[PDB]
Amino acid sequence: GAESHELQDVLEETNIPKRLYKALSLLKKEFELSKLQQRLGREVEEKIKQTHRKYLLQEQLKIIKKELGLEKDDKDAIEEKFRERLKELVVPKHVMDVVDEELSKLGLLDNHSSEFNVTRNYLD
Amino acid sequence: IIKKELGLEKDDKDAIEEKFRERLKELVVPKHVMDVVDEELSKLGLLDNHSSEFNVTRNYLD
Repeated sequence: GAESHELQDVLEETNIPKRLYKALSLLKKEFELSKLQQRLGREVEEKIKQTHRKYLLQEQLKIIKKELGLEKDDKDAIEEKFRERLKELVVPKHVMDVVDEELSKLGLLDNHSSEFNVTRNYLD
Repeated sequence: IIKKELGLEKDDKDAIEEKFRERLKELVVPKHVMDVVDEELSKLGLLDNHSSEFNVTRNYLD
């Protein structure tokens, strides 16, 4: 891929050895350039894989933490809390199914949603 | 195994939980507010700092 100047220089050479060696050297320079060109992108590949792998080790220890560190708390635990809170009470049946429906909603409702907070407040 | 894995990435923590705990330590704090703050702090820790409910929860704590 040498510039036309290099090709002209090769042509000017009359001796066969001179032109052959010049052509070989030009070929290896053009290979150097092109391999730099492609190496930039392949190095991007390597960087993104490296960061993903580091995040994957972080993720392994973070899953173990989720089991232990976060304890998987609040996974519909308020439902059981209120179940026990209502356990001692001799509660009617219509309000029993109302509480069951509210619990199903709350499990379906996302914790962040203000509707979820209002549902928890009403159930309280 | 857990503690060595964490040691691989040991350094972390912003320490707001314990900050409010020590803030209330001096005061003779009623049990009602203590349990309410415990529930609020459990909701906070189980929620990411980004979530707006996290900010509202922290404001309630303050």
